[PDB]
Amino acid sequence: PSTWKCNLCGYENDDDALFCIKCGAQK
Amino acid sequence: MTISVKAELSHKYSFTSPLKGVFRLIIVPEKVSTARGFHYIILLDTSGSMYGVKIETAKQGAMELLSRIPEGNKISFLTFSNNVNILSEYADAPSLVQQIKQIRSGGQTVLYRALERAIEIAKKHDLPGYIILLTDGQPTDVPETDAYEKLNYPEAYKVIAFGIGDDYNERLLKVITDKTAGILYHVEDAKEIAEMLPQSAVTEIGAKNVSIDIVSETQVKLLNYPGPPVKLGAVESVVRVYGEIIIPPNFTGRLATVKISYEDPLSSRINRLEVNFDITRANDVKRFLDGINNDLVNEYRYYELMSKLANQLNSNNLSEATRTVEQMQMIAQQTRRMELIETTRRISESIETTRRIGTVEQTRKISKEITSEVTKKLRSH
Ligand code: NA
Ligand SMILES: [Zn+2]
Repeated sequence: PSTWKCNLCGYENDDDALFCIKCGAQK
Repeated sequence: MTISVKAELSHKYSFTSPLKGVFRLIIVPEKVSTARGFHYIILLDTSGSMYGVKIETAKQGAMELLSRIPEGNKISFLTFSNNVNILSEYADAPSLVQQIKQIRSGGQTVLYRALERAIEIAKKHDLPGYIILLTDGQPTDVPETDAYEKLNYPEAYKVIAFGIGDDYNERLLKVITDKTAGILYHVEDAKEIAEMLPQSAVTEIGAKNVSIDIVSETQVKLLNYPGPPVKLGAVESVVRVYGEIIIPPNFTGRLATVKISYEDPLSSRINRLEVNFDITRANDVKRFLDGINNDLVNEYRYYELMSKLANQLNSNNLSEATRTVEQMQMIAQQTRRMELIETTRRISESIETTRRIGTVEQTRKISKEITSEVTKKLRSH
């Protein structure tokens, strides 16, 4: 697996993005 | 005669992580009056490649443009190609018609020296204005795009670039327009020049000498306009200013204040507008997420992806271009907005066909088309 999950929200966030797209939390 | 501002932030509450808040400023012109006190600087490429329909159509379109500009404005006209040639400087239109008629094609393209001269001319006086630029090929004096990055463009001067045909450098012109809050128009047929160039005339505006300052307790980053502060010579149609601001973890209080100042073009009065982004701390996750304007997040992400799309097509990364346009499709369909859904179809549309053709000829074409469309979507109507 090579994506990262946000903890505050539950979005599967690509390692391309340093900030979560759904909620804005940092990596 | 006036401007109205709606300012929206993506987050109402903060939480335990550094947050990327995004914001949007919508500036609406109201009761628009005649636009006066602007300095139009026209830069026409007359290189050898321009000989034929391109240059005759450009001359006629230039005359029609001069006809459309209101009377209280100043006009400068430059013709660049083997050396820079100033037809008129800070003057009126009647001077130019005879000289426009004597323009001849021939020579290389010296875009860098023409732009340097246009900048000097703009800086000779204290008026806002526009740089109307038409070219059909690459510069022969300075083809490096980084050099056009570093120029000190005059503030409140918007560059309207008309890239003609299949031989100019869309990335370079994009840099120009991006640094000047400008517009890039891809012209595939000379016919288009005759209807499009006169439209760069600004007849009626809602505000003049607009200044948008952003006083933030954290880093601020605009998406589609240089700044902050944003220095716009005029507001003719609705302006959408997108940006990002880092909301620190567990932040509470006045995050940022946006101060907009402008001149009433009719009453000649200075109006000042002030909006505050007041954030609180959330004591629950559902309570924090319910404070997120997801539609704004999706809109900001959509335009972010579109900018990336222009960059990727300029870089021949058609694979990433495909992934990007796909994400834009998902966003458009998640917002259920017909306009965005079709715009994205039309683009995916072209990207897939270019992958079909799989030639530099086609990739380079849609690169021009989509690079222009990015600037138009991000800085007009
Ligand atoms: Na040229
Ligand atoms: Zn999240």
